[PDB]
Amino acid sequence: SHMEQLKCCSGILKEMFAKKHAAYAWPFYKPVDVEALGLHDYCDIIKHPMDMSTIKSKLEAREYRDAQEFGADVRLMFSNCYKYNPPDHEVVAMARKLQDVFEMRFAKM
Ligand SMILES: Cc1[nH]c(-c2ccccc2Oc2ccc(Cl)cc2)cc1C(N)=O
Repeated sequence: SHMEQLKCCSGILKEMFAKKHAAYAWPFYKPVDVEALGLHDYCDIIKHPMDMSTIKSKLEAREYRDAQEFGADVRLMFSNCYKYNPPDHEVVAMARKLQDVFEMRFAKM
């Protein structure tokens, strides 16, 4: 059931926002501030920005037809990070730790 699936997606996102993962999830909580120093080229490289607060808003406004569409936005958020940053960047390591949480929960739902 798509409705039951989306309740599980809300549960996965709630865990990603939890204190347990806060040490590595915090760069992903809100949209990237493209006006901050070092991010002048962010909009040139990243055509579709995505963050956990936008995904939470999209869940609340019923913008995902199913778990697949929610999953696509969570993976878009990680892919933006892997695309934009150097592979040795600390933020890329954080994205990987959060993606481990997401992929495990998303697979077992
Ligand atoms: C997804 C993302 N969030 C941020 C970000 C968000 C809020 C406050 C600061 C931020 O800057 C940081 C830079 C280096 C580290 Cl280690 C962590 C975060 C940057 C990026 C990215 N460069 O991709």
